[PDB]
Amino acid sequence: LADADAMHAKALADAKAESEKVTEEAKQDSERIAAQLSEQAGSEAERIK
Amino acid sequence: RAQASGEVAQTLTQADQQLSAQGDQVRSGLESSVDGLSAKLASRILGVDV
Repeated sequence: LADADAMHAKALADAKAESEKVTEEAKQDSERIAAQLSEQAGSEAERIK
Repeated sequence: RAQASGEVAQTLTQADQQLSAQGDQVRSGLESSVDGLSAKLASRILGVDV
């Protein structure tokens, strides 16, 4: 039962760390996607001009 | 894209106005020659000076 408590705490800590890593990667990929869409917007505006 | 289309429309309308005015201007220049051009064409079809 004790080990179970330690494993639950470790699982929660690992889940928090992995959530932080996943959200960091997601923010990076979101920034890249926004940059790509903004560049595409610039290209579309140039084409219209 | 909407902003680009709007600015393209604005420049299109401005250019349309400017070109219409400038064509109205060049109309007088064209009319200045119309007579000589017509005389030359008549002479060319007749094969002799009009």
